[PDB]
Amino acid sequence: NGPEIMSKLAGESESNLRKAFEEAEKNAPAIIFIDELDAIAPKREKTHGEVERRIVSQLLTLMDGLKQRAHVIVMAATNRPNSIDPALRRFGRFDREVDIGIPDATGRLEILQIHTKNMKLADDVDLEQVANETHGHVGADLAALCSEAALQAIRKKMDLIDLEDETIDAEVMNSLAVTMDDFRWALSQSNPSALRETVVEVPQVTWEDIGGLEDVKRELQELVQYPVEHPDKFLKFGMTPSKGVLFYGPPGCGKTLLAKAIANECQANFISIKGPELLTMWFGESEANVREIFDKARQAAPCVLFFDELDSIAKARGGNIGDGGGAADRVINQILTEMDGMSTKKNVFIIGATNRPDIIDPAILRPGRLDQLIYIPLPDEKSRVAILKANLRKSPVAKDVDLEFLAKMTNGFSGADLTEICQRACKLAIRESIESEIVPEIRRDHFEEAMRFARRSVSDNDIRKYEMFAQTLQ
Amino acid sequence: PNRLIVDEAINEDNSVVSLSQPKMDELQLFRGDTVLLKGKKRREAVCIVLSDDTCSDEKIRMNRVVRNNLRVRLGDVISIQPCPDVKYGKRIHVLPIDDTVEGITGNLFEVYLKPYFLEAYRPIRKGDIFLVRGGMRAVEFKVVETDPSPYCIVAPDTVIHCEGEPIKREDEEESLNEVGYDDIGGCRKQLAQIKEMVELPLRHPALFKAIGVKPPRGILLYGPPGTGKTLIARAVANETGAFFFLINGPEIMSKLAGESESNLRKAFEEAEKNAPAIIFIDELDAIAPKREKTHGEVERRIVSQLLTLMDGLKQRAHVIVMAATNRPNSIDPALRRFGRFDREVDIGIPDATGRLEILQIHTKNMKLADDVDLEQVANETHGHVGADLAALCSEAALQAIRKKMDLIDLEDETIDAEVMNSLAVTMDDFRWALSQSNPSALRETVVEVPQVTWEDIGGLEDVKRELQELVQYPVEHPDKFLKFGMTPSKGVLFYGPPGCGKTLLAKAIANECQANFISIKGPELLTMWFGESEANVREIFDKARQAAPCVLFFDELDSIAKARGGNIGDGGGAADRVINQILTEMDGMSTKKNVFIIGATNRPDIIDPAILRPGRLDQLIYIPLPDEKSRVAILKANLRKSPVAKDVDLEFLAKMTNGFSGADLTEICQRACKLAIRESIESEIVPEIRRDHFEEAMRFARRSVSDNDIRKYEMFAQTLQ
Amino acid sequence: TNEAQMAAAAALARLEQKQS
Ligand SMILES: Nc1ncnc2c1ncn2[C@@H]1O[C@H](COP(=O)(O)OP(=O)(O)O)[C@@H](O)[C@H]1O
Ligand SMILES: Nc1ncnc2c1ncn2[C@@H]1O[C@H](COP(=O)(O)OP(=O)(O)O)[C@@H](O)[C@H]1O
Ligand SMILES: Nc1ncnc2c1ncn2[C@@H]1O[C@H](COP(=O)(O)OP(=O)(O)O)[C@@H](O)[C@H]1O
Repeated sequence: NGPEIMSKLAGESESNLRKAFEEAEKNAPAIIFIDELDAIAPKREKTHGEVERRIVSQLLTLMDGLKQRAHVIVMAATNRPNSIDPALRRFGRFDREVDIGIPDATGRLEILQIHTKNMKLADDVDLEQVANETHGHVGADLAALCSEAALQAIRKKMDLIDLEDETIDAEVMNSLAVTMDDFRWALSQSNPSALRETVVEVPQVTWEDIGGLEDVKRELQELVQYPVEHPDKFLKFGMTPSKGVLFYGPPGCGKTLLAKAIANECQANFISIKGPELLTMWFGESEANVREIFDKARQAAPCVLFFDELDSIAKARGGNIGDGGGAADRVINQILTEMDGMSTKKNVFIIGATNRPDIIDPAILRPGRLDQLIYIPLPDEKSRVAILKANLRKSPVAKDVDLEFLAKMTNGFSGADLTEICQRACKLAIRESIESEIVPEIRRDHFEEAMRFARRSVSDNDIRKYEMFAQTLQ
Repeated sequence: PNRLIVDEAINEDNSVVSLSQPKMDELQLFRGDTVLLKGKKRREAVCIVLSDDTCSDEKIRMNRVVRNNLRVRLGDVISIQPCPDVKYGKRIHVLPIDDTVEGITGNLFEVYLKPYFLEAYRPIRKGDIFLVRGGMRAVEFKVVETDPSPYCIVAPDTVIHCEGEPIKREDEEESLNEVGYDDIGGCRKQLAQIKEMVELPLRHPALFKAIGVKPPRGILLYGPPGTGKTLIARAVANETGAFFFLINGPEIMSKLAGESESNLRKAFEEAEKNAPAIIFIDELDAIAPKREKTHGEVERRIVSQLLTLMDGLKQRAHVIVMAATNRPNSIDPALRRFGRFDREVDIGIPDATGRLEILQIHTKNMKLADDVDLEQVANETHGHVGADLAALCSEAALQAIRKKMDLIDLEDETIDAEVMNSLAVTMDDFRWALSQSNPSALRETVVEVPQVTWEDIGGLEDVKRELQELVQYPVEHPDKFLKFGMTPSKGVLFYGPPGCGKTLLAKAIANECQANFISIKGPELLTMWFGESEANVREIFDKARQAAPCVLFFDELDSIAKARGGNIGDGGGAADRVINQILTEMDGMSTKKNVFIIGATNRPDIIDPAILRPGRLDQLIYIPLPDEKSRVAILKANLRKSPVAKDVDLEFLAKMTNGFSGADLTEICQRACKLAIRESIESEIVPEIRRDHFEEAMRFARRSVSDNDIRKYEMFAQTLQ
Repeated sequence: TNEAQMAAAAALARLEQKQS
């Protein structure tokens, strides 16, 4: 490990590193694991000392010596593949690499089940509920969560019976069960170590969650699935697959769900980039992070890379007024650069979303980039009913609720606004049920009341702009 | 049988322990009966049992005086039995311990022991050690001879002797003036979390060896200087008995290459030899600063040396390393990875209750006059930490000493006990100290559970209920939210005229929920904008995550727009560095952490609309100027603290103050009270506030919200439907 | 017994006068 080598004085770190490789050969076949590699061999530009640069050279020669040290494989761990001396990545040495990342909801459940194999669980314990709530956790944190839940159970019972001795009677441990309140307690006290890391996983959004837009669903299938389901037909007819699509139209109509749903059907890793992240890179002059985002998309392939709020910077710059310049900036330029260098056969599909196409750098829409543009209008009569049914799919709803009547009233509402109505009607049912204990379902009266407080978020002034632009593109 | 777990007591008395009633019934003892406690090494103590609503069934609550005599520590278990045959004593002999009789002479019996035993009716046992406080000194005594045995109650008519040299403390007992948990005032919740992490690995190591669980091996405490970070680390070692090793960054860093590593490594090796042990490294950011922030070989290597020493704790049995820093982000991030320092506790700044607790702790030995009010001081000492509150106690004592004692005593090291006990500290002495002291942590944000309740808010009946639905229901009735697929809101924004109770609303819901309240004000968002230091937003939200359940209140959300020109500004948009980081943290915050965000503004027309999208502050509540019935309610509420004459017409006042905000109605009530007080003072050179005082107050009070502003606020609220 | 109840009355009075 880094600290063990770097903590040594000049001359000691080099000898100790060499000995480790000699022992691996003497005991071959052998595996050497170097943890915190970036602590011993950081990117060269980050170190100027003679001793730090010398120990890097010592590692490079020992790695090359593996051509003689038969049957010795050296593995190393770092936080970022680009934080280490690039020389290590030359043919041989550390040319092969594996992206471990973080577990998804399924992986988190598996980890919790593994670290509870020896644990006595009460009948109320449900590790799936924990895995779904433990957002941002990594295996180290899930193991801590299980341990903390066990420690709470230990304090409650083991001290209660005053079992103070050198050994524990197995019968006492046999009856020591950890309850769901002890896992939830551990969750409330714990704190995810990877909460702000990029989360890359196959989404759980399906097409049944998106009301309306039947033609857009089919279009995404042709854009994303067909190029890999029928590659011989694309070659046969000389087709050039599209690398991405831009969604435009009124906000709150499903632009994000559309990108997630196609990623789910294709079982592809979904990467979500939001406006605030694009703005952070622009404001901090750290557009180099865009290349890392695209590099992750390549590593995660097949994947769907979704750039939301492409207009966030154009708006921040003033949008309609701003300065006298153009739409180009540090971040969008790096995005275009990586797009142009993206290989068609890497199975990376890029989806964008904007709410103001008139301020998006038109360069991004040229052939080879986001050449496809899909308009997402306000849902129509049949779509709004489908949206209401989807939002109410997880709740009991009374038979007196007329979703078709309500959809007819909400003529100017977006899908996001129909959700607010559903949540308002639910909210009323929540209070009514709670009050009855101081009710079994959402009643028509709850929707009729909610309808009088909800309003359309997108006015007719914005819809006319969206429709005229959609008409301009034919 | 009759076994109880030893824990801390609320009742500080040297002869009182507390049990929960179910154990009093099984032990067949009643409130007020005398019991015997059997500890370790054939040691016993006699005490009276009372009861309360805080002791658990399996625990016995006792103070340090009883635990010291029993040679037991927190987390141990003792045996309890009743002894109803206890009678009064006849003759006892009690002598002080030399460890405390230093710098003092005179008749210590008349000063300490006689007030302590006279009409006190305390049960004692031969060999009992107890502490008597007074005269700004704490003196402990031992019972060396009694006629009855092995215990008796000392009645006012018994004979007590005290003749002979002070007794040297024995090696089997600890001094009662040593640092313990009872010396720590505020941040008691943090101490509880640390106890859960540390007490069991050290007190019962057999359970961790036998059970497949891993103990913590490193706890990082952070907060401003003077809050008790070093006090907690030492108090824990003293209570558990673990050997305490002290390390500090500046000393180790001052050493040359090879010397700093040897000194740091040695301390770890010594802890293993003396295990169980606790290693406390102060100024962690000084001994192990971020490697990417330094250039020297020594700084890079010493970080690597600490990192590998921390990993070595898997082999060093029963060694826990604690550390203190000012900020969790001022240390090399490797220290905070799984293992090493994988636990952290936010000590912060003591709250209003803790500040009083600290003042009470540091006055235990002080003789206070009847006019001294430490709660009033605790309310005025905003921004003060334990180091400053202790300074106030010492400075107030010095004012009493220079007025009286320095006119009595000589320039020597010894003072008669009677002179010390004759000295009392008055409110003028604490007031002087308060004006001289300057808070050492006034700039940092203070997080605490507020004392504001719903009864403090006049009007807005529907808004008070709304906050209960937004904040309480999602956790009080989670099965209903799941049943109907409800998604709780993450926050709400208040808008409207100033001075209508927006601050009380956010605090009142935090109060009833028993949740921490984090107050972020405009100047904080302005500083981050102008200093290009928006990273501080992440620390604010991170505190909310660690302080949960909590309510995170962002006031003056319009201050960000003002920083860039507000009403005019440049040609750009509403997005900027500060608001973008705020929005990012909001999106990354889950309702599963029981954190609710409340915003407020007096200029909603210039708030970045992004913050009002679903997932952010999607709920909008309008807080208008109070109406006719609410203004009366506000006036009545503010007058709950003082008698009100029958001639006071609160409805008439409310009818006149048509354009007044709640803040302006408060000034009227407070001014009328001050006018009544003025008349009361003059009458001695009155018992209630008279109509004349309210009518006079009306001549000076004015509305803070103009008619032009009222129309602007109403038109905006109407536009939102 | 009665001497213990008198000890309790004295200890309780001390605690209540100081804590209240
Ligand atoms: N067609 C639709 N079907 C179902 N729900 C929808 C639809 N359109 C919008 N919604 C609801 O509106 C919310 C916002 O949608 P989203 O696409 O995230 O907005 P945006 O992409 O503009 O940020 C979603 O959570 C979803 O519940
Ligand atoms: N939370 C606290 N509760 C009680 N006393 C405190 C607290 N914090 C500090 N003090 C007091 O203030 C002083 C702090 O001094 P010290 O122990 O050197 O701490 P520091 O690490 O801040 O220098 C001590 O007299 C201590 O008793
Ligand atoms: N509705 C109300 N009921 C009672 N007191 C109020 C009310 N509104 C304001 N006050 C008084 O006015 C003072 C200022 O309130 P605050 O909400 O802090 O105003 P600001 O808008 O300046 O933050 C408070 O200390 C409170 O005592």
